[PDB]
Amino acid sequence: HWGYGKHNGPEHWHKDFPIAKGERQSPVDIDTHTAKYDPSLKPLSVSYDQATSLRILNNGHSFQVTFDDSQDKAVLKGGPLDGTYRLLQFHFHWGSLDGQGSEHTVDKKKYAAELHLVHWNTKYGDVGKAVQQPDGLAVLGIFLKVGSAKPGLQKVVDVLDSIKTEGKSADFTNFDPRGLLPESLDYWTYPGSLTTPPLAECVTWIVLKEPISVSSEQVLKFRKLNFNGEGEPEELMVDNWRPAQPLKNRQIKASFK
Ligand SMILES: NCC(=O)N(CCc1ccc(S(N)(=O)=O)cc1)Cc1ccco1
Ligand SMILES: [Zn+2]
Repeated sequence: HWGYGKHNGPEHWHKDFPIAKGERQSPVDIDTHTAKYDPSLKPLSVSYDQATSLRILNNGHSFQVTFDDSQDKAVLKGGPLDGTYRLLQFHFHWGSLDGQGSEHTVDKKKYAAELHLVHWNTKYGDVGKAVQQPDGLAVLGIFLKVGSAKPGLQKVVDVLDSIKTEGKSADFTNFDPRGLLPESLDYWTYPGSLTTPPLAECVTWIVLKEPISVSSEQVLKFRKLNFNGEGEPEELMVDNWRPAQPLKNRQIKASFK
């Protein structure tokens, strides 16, 4: 029922998911002058060399690449995190125009899109258990700006015509998510939530400061996807982002000076 339109979009979600008005909701605006450098944070450890992608799919709110998370292959550790978090999937949020599309903002600036690499804390055994814990998930967020192409994204872009509508999926093996990462792992971190229903407050957010550049042709392909399933009125999958939510009693920490 929920979506991103006038009658079912983010301002309506609280009726079915009252935690939408909770104390640690995401995304947020990152005020760069108020985020404090935390010298106690450790460097992130992004260990993706053994990642095993499985499928790419249109779920009616984004498109997602899924990974085999039945053992410790692709893992996120360090930074603000305690323990080992396994990569489950990545997906994107994007706009109808290059100025909008990210969920997090930086000094109120919106990027054209935002990549979310979703990981779960192995101490909880499965993702369903992890989403019920305040430290169950860690999402690595990466901003996309429009400029030069990202070569490591092209394999994704070229397969989107095969998953145009909700429900569609395709084999998507041997995709290397390291090709989506910027040079720097400098980041901001804060405790938050899933940005789509059920909006569970189970996420340690790690948002990289350095955006990746993608080309206009690449993001234009994102915007040809459909929210609807095959054989329904065509509603372009654009502006599938939740706006910034109140920071409330939280501090955003920076890994860098
Ligand atoms: N298998 C369950 C599952 O994965 N869900 C979606 C997970 C989800 C992951 C990441 C983000 S995001 N955009 O914050 O990165 C938003 C939602 C549904 C759910 C959550 C809790 C219970 O059910
Ligand atoms: Zn997301």
